[PDB]
Amino acid sequence: RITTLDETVGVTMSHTGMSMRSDNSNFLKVGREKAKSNIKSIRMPKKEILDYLFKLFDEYDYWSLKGLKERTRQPEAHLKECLDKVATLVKKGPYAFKYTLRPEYKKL
Amino acid sequence: FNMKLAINAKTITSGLKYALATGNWGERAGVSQVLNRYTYSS
Amino acid sequence: GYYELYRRSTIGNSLVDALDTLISDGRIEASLAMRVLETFDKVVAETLKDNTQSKLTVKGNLDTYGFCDDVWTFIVKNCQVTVEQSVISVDKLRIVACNSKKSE
Amino acid sequence: ALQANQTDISKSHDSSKLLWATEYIQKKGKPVLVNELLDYLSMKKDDKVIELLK
Amino acid sequence: TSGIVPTLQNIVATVTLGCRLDLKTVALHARNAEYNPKRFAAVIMRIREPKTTALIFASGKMVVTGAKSEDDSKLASRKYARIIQKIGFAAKFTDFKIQNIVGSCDVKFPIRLEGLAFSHGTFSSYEPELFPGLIYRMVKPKIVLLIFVSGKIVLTGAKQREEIYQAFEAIYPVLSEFRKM
Amino acid sequence: LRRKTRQLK
Amino acid sequence: SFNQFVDYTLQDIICEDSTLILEQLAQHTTESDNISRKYEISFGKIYVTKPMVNESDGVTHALYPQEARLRNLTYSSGLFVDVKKRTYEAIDVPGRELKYELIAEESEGKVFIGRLPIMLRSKNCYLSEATESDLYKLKECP
Amino acid sequence: LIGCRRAEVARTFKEIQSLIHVKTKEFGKTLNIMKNILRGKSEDGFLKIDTDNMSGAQNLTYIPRFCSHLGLPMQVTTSAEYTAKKCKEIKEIAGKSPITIAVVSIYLNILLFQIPITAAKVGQTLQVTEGTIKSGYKILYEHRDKLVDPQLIANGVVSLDNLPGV
Amino acid sequence: NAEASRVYEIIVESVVNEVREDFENAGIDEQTLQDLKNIWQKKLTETKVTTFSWDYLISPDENLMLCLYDKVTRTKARWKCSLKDGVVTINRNDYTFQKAQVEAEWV
Repeated sequence: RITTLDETVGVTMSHTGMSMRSDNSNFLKVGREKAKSNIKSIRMPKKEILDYLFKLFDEYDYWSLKGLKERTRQPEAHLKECLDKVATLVKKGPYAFKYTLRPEYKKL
Repeated sequence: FNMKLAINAKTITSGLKYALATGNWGERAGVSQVLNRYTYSS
Repeated sequence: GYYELYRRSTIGNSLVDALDTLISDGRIEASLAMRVLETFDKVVAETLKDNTQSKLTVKGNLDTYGFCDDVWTFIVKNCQVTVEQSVISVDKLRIVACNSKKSE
Repeated sequence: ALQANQTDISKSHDSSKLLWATEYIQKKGKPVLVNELLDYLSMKKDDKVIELLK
Repeated sequence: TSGIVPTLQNIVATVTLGCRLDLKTVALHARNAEYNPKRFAAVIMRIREPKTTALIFASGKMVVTGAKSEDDSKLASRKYARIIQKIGFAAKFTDFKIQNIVGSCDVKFPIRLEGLAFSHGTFSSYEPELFPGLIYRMVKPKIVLLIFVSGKIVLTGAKQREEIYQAFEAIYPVLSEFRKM
Repeated sequence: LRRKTRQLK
Repeated sequence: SFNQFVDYTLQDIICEDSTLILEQLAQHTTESDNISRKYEISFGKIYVTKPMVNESDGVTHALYPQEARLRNLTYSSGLFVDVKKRTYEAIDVPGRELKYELIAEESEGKVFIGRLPIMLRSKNCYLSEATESDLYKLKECP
Repeated sequence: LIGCRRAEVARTFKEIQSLIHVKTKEFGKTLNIMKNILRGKSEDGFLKIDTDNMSGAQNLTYIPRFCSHLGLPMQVTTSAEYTAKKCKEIKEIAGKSPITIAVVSIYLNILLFQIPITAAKVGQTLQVTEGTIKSGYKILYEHRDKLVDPQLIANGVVSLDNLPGV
Repeated sequence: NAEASRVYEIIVESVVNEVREDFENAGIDEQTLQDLKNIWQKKLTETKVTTFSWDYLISPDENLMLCLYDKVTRTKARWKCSLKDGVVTINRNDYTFQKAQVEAEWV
C-alpha cells in the first residue's frame, strides 16, 4: 500500500517551493560549470600576431573565428583587425564562414 | 537546473480541481455533480 | 617548459658560472647550455615538489612590494622564520614567486 | 625601455616584410624611393622583397 | 545646528596628463607597481605619506583614491606626477578635479530606522536583509547617506565642503526626533 | 549540425 | 474504489513512467569535447499526506472537512514522490559502442507534485478513524 | 517580491532566490528601481499610503510561516510574535536583519515552551547559522522580562528559569 | 640542515644522472660528467652554507629565496601569501619546505 506521512503537514511543506532551503545538489548544474571559463587577453604587438596568423595559415588554410581565437588566445576585435588586414572569409564557397589567406599572400 | 521549477505541482492540482469542480472531464462531461443534500435519502 | 625564475638560486648561479667557464673552455655551446639549463630547472622543480615534508612560516614587515610581468616581488625587513621551535631574525629578505599556472 | 620592448623587424618570411613595406608606402603621402624603403627594414641588400614588390 | 561636524575621510580625484603612458615600463621601474594584464587593464601604485592609492592608466588618465582632504589629494597628485617625470615620461597638470567626497560621523543616539523609512520614504530605501544601513538619496544636493542604528552616519558622494555640510545639517533634525529607549 | 539533446525512451 | 486508487493505482501510474532520460551527445566540434552525457530522473515510492491546506501567508495546518466547506477550500492532501537523479557519461569515439558510467552524483529527497482531492471517510480522510463522539467534536454528522 | 509586500503577505529575499536564480546585487538594484518608478507612478496617478507594506522589517509576517515550517503550535507562534514585536524596543538588535530576529525569537520561545527541537534543526530548516542563532539567544538572554508575554506566566504555562544558562 | 643536505645531494645526483644522454649526443668525452660534478661540488663546498658529502625608483652575500605562490590574500595591512614548493636560505642556511605563510604588515 501507499505510505502516509504521519508527521506535521508544515514539516513536510517546509521543503516545498517558496522556501529557505536552497538546492545543494550538483545535478545538471551546467550553467555554473560552463560559466567558470573566462577568456582574458591583451593587445600583443602586431608583428607577432600577424606572424602567428601566417603560421596557422601555413598549418591549415581555412579557420573559423572560434577555433582561431582558442588557438591564439587574443581579443576578438584585435584578431578581427589582424584578419581583415591580411586575409578574408569565404562567403559562398564550400568552406564558407572560414577565414583563408589572400591570394597575394598565398604564394608565401 | 531547479527541481522546484522542473516539477509544476499546479499542473496536477489544477487538473484535479478543474475536473472535479466542473464535470468537464479531460484536458464527456457531467461526471462530477453537486451532491444532493436535500434529504438523507436524496 | 617552466618559468625562468630559478636562475637566482645558489645552484642556479653555480650552474650558470659552470656553463660560463665551459664557454670559456669552448667545450659546451650556447644552445646546449640553454637546454641543459631548461632541463635543470624542470628537474629541480619536479624533485623539489615531489618529495619534501617540512613546513615554514614567516612573520615580518614589508617595505617594498611589486607585481610586474606575472612575477611578484616583495621586500620584507625584520622578518622571523620558524625551523620546521627555533626562530632567528632576518634583517633583509625578498620574495620572488611566479604564478602556479604552468607557462607555455 | 620602449626601444628594447619592441622586437626586431627582420621577420622569418617575406610576406610580413612586404606587408610592412606596403603599410609604409600607404602611410606616406609621397611616392617613396628604394633606398628609404630598404632603410625601413633591418636589411639593405637585395632579396626577394624588391622583386615581389615590383 | 549640529553638535558635531562630519569629517572627510576618503576623497577621490581625477587627473588627466595629456600624454601616452606604457604600463609595462612604468610597472617595471616603479617600486610599488602592481600589474595584472589578465585581471585589470591598468597598473596599480600607492605611496605612504598621503596614504593614497594610484590608478595608473595607459591613456595618461590619473585617478587618486584614499585622500583624507583636498590638500592630501593635491600633494599625492604632485608626488605621482613627480614619479612620472622621474620615471621617463613628460606629464602636465592639464586638469585636476575632485569627484568624490565621503565621510563618516556620529550622533550618539539610537535611531528608529522604520519610522524614517516610512515617513521620509521619498528619499530613502530600507532593505535590512541586504545591508543594515538605510540608503538615503535626497535630491538637493546630490548626497547619498547611510543611516545606522548606532547613530553612525556616513555621508557619501560629495565634491566640496558645502554640500556635505549642508547635507548633514538638513538630515540632522529628521534623524534627531527619532529616539529608541 | 548535431541535434544536441534527444529523448531516450 | 477511491481507497484502491489511493493505495495502489497511484504507485502504478508513477512506476509506469518513472524514468525520464535526457541524452547529451558528444558535441564533436573539437576532439577535446568527446564526452556524451546521460541525464536520468527516476521516480520512487509516492507518499500522500493527511488532508491539509496552506494559507496565503504560507502557514500550513491540518484541514478538517467542516472548515473546507465553510472557507470554500478544497479538501485535498499533498502528493510526494521520491526522486533520484542519475547522471552518466561516456567517452564517445566513433566505431565503438557507448558505455555510460555513473559519475557517483546521485542526489536524493521527496518533492511535492500536486494536491489530490480526498473523498470523505476514505482511508486518507480524518473521519475514517473518528468515533461518533469525535464526529460530533468535529461538527460532522454521524 | 513587490506583489508579496503589497498584499501584506511578504516573503524574504532567500524565498525569492530559492525559486529564481538571480544574484543579490542586481536584484537589490532592480528592487530599488522598481520601488522608485512604482511610487513615481503612484504620485503621478492614484496616491497610496504605504502604512507599513514595503516595511523593511515586516517580521510579524515571518513568524507564522517559520513556525509552520518548524511544526510549532500557535501559543509558541504568538509568544514568538510578541517577542519579535518587543525586539523593536531593544536597541542592541535593531540593526539585525528581521530574519535573524524572527528566528532567535522563535528559538527563545521554543526553549521557553520546552519544545524538543534542537537549534541545529532550526538552522538546517531555515539556513540561519547556528552560531548566529546562539549569538541572538545570548544577546537576548539578558532581556528576559522585556520579551516574554506576561499573561503567559500569569497563566503559569511558562517560566523564565526554563531558559538554559549561557 | 641534514634534510637540506640530503635534498641537495639527491638534487645533484638527479641532475648528473638525467641529462647524460644529451651530453653523449654532443659527442664529448666521458670526463665531462666527472669534471662538471667536480667543479659543482667544489663551488658548493666553497659556498660554505650546506655540508656536502661529495627618490622613489627601483635601484652572493644576500639572503635570497626562490618559491612559487598559490594564492595571495591582500588586505589593507596584512599581506598573507600561500607560498609553496620553494627554497629559502636564512643567514646562509638553506631550507626546504612544503608551504610557507608570510605575514607582512603594511607600513
